[PDB]
Parts: sequence; C-alpha cells; structure tokens
Amino acid sequence: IVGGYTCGANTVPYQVSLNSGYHFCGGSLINSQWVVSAAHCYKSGIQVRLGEDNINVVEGNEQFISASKSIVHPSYNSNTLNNDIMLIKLKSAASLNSRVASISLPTSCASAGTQCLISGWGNTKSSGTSYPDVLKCLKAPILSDSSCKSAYPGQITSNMFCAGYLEGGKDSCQGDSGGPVVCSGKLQGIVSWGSGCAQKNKPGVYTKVCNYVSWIKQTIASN
Ligand SMILES: [Ca+2]
Repeated sequence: IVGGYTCGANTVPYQVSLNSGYHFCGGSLINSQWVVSAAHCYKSGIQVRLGEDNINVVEGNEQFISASKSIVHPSYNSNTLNNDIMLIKLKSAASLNSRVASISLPTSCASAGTQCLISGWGNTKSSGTSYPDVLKCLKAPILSDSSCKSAYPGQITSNMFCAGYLEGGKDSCQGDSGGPVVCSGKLQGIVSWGSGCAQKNKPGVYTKVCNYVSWIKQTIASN
C-alpha cells in the first residue's frame, strides 16, 4: 500500500496472510473454513495466517492453519487476468472472535463513488522498495467504468473495476495481491493488477467479487 496509513492491530479482522515460508499474498476470510484470494496467487504448500498484525513477530492473536484444497476459477486467464479469483479451504475451522472475523459477501454490486477500504502488507514506495511489517490501510473510491477503460484501453473486462486516484500517489502495490476491498461492510473486490504503483492515470485494478457470488456459494456447498 502506497500513501496509506497504519491500520492498527486487528482492526481488519477478515484480513489474512498467505505464507509459503514468507508472506507472498493477502486474502479474506469469508467463513470459518474458507478464504478468497487472487488466482494469480496460486501455489502449492500454502499456510494461511489469521489474526496477524506484525507478520514478523508472534503477538498473541494469530492462528496458523494449513490449506487442504485450492480451487482456481474455472475460466482464469493468466495472460489477461480475467477471472482473477480463487478459493482456499482450511484443514480445520478458524476460531472466530472480535480479532478474527469473516466478511460478508455482497448481495449487490457497488457503484462508482462508493468509498472502500483496501489493506495489505505490500510495498509502500512507488519507486524503490520498502516492505512494511504491520498492516497498512487505504480509503479509496470506486472509479467509473469509463475512466477505468480510458486508463487501460483494451484491458478492462466486465469482471474488473478500478479504484483509487487518477492523480496518483495512493494505490496498492506488489504484495498486496489477493487482498480485500471492502465497501459498506461487504467484500467487493480483490487486489489484482496495475501498471506500476501509484502512477498518474494508472489506478489499481480489482476483481469484481459481486460477479462471482453464485460460484463461490455453490463451490463452498459441495467441497
Ligand atoms: Ca504476528
């Protein structure tokens, strides 16, 4: 997260860290045994880390649970990043409390102008690299479908929306991938891709979760 703020320990209780020896992606807890992330975060040997603030220090509210199964969306296209979503089932159910909680799935798609909260442990600098150890937050609006398509000609599908600032300065970045975009208490997006970070006229692009509610629900009900 570039140009964000320090969230505060456990103020984003649905945020998860995916770990394969090191943090490599974010995700969101949607019930006691399932995590949603980006399909481009796929790999084998994932451990899901819940209740994290400082990802380098054991602070007392963590739960570490291995993944038992990962399901990449059936139509994921790694070249275009269309359908950039994936579900991960946990080996055992998480213990839900005030600091580890699920986030509701949306019943309707959010409109442009809606203010959202984006969070992650990604790079905080638009040139160079500095990776934070504690969770960073960003308030950003959803941008109009027309300004999004004008920023990225030929690359935006109906499964994507843009959020952020056309002036630049504030954005998600490398290592925020797979993390949540939450608007009015509902999971509306997944950190997917961008052109660099926080560059002028290049806002971040996010997977449009409201398009996938039926697939998520049916997948969970049968796995
Ligand atoms: Ca920790």
